[PDB]
Amino acid sequence: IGKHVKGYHYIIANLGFTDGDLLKIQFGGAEVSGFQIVDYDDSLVSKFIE
Amino acid sequence: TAINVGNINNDKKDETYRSLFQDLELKKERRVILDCERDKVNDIVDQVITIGKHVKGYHYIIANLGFTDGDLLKIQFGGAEVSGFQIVDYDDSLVSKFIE
Repeated sequence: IGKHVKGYHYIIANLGFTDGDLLKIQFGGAEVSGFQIVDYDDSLVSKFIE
Repeated sequence: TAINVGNINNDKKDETYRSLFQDLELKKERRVILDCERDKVNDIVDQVITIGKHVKGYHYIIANLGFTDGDLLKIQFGGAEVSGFQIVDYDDSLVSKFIE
């Protein structure tokens, strides 16, 4: 429908922000916020991901 | 406002396309002609959706003899009007016998 351009603002209320496929509304223009509990920045996680 | 869209590679495709429409944003362009082969139509149209240039306001013209031959349902409900050309008429009774 096209409601994701500059103007809209969405919140994903779950602990898996990077889990969902987000690139689809990455370039749309709207801002998107969310939450993450599995931080891919902590060094222990990188050892697990590898 | 004629832009040569032909000479582009496949690994720097998403970068040049957004830069093209941010060049078509200088004029505040709402009316575009595409004039491309059907394979390149959907690659443009796909990027058109991801940057968000298909809402109420825009209007495009697909300059090729196959308007229904490519996928159109994706930009169907965005709001923008889309024009094009069709030579293979699917209402003729000679084609319907060929299609069945």
